[PDB]
Amino acid sequence: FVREHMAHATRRLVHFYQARIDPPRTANEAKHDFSTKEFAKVDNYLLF
Amino acid sequence: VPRVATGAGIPTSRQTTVMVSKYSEKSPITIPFEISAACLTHLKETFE
Amino acid sequence: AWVRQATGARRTEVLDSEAISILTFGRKTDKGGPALLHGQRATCEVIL
Amino acid sequence: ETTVLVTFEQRLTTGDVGKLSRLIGAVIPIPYRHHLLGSSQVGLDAVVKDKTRDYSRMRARMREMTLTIMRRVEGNQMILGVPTHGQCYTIRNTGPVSWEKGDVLTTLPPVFSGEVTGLVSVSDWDLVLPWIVPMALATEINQRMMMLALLSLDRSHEEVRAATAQLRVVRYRDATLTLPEITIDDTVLIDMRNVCISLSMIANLSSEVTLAYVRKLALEDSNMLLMKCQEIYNITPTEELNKLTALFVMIRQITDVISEQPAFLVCDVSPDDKSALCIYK
Repeated sequence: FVREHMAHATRRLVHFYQARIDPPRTANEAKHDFSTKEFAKVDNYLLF
Repeated sequence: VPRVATGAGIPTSRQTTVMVSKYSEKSPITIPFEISAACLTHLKETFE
Repeated sequence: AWVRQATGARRTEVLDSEAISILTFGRKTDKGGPALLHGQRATCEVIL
Repeated sequence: ETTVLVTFEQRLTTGDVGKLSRLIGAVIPIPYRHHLLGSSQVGLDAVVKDKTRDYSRMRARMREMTLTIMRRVEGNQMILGVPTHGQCYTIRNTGPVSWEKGDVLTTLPPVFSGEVTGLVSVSDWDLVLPWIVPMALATEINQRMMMLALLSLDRSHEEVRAATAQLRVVRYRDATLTLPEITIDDTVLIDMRNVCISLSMIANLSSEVTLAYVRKLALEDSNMLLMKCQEIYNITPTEELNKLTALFVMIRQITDVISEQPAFLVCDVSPDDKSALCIYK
């Protein structure tokens, strides 16, 4: 969502890494770790 | 109902009486048939 | 949290006050899951 | 149903049925409460041979049993009339306590001083009966299970065993029974919490008159209860009414923790002290 009001992300970049927080990997980086057999099972909470 | 009831702690049942009341279903048949106006007037008017 | 998310989401429906009771009386925790076209199913496990 | 005809289903003896013929009026629990049951269910023994086998799980189990009274023992038929709430029934003694006429009786799982053959170990199955104790021995034997579970919280590994043996020989009326080598189990633990919570709230509600009453009484009086308990203002009475009442909510609950179900209330006791007319399931 956030546009961040882009001024210079050359310097704005590690200003995020100053805080040591990461956002949760949000439904595709959490989808790649499912494999072919793993995806079709009931374990996949991302079937929706 | 009959009840084969017995047994040391075998779960017996009581006299389960069942009634039903069956409805009729309608499906009326209708055929048309025509009689010509000429075919009536040569019955009726009866010329010379 | 991670293991039960990795498989077996269900932790408890009862208290610790009733957790001993499921050890005392074997209670039928999991229902008939609605996905039942074959019928009754079994399993067990021995590590080789 | 009330009258429960019982299948024996085992290979009994003449020496079996002679014992129950003199035991007519004993207390037998049944789980299913049919008119026709078998002796696998009839009797209490079938659950006291469990593998964990502590007082914590046997006491909480048999409060789902339904008690019956032994009648008409001839041959292979056991008439067990399920008692109704509030009629007078006589009960033959199953455990050596004289029951002391006028008091409430309860249900004690099993003697658990060893494994007593309740009738005779028939085909390696005996029919063991509950103890019916007069609710003072019931509450005390349930007290000490939590006394020595609170003890094992703050002891290392031996002052439990040096103080359980202090407290396990329960010298009651006609009986010196034994605590069953107290196993720390979670049914105690869920209720030992609420006891410790109930002790906490009484400290909150103790509004410095209920507190200082003994400590003001020792200055004036010299009583046996007052001296043994030495080692062991405001014009708001309407608020003291509500604090004492809320204190009475707790002590009617924390007693109810270690007390049992009220059961057979003695009408009369025979001079034989064996058959006891009792009301009030």
